[PDB]
Amino acid sequence: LLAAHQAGIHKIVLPKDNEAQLEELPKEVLEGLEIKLVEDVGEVLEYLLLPEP
Amino acid sequence: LGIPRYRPDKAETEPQVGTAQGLAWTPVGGTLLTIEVAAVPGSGKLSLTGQLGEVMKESAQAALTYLRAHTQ
Repeated sequence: LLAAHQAGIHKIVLPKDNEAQLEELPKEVLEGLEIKLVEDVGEVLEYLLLPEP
Repeated sequence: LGIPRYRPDKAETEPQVGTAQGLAWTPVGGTLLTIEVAAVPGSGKLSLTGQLGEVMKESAQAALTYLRAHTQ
């Protein structure tokens, strides 16, 4: 999250197996993110190959 | 402590389609060599991964032979 936060990236993709690991994060690191909580590679490719047609 | 980084005494793993939870003895301690296998389509072949010896290869081949002895 830090490496996506310093590089000016906003919407990050993390595995939902880290959702319980997400609440570890403080309320300042999660300032300005929108994690597309995913568990299947198919959904990452659905929400990232979005300009498919 | 932190969150429970490992699940409780394993009864909540919810059996998956392909992976077989096989045990073995790595030199750094115990583990389960979950032999996660890919039932890919195609035209018939067999490969491996992990950069291991062929012993895994003939073990898999003999396994496949026993399956083909019990196809239907």
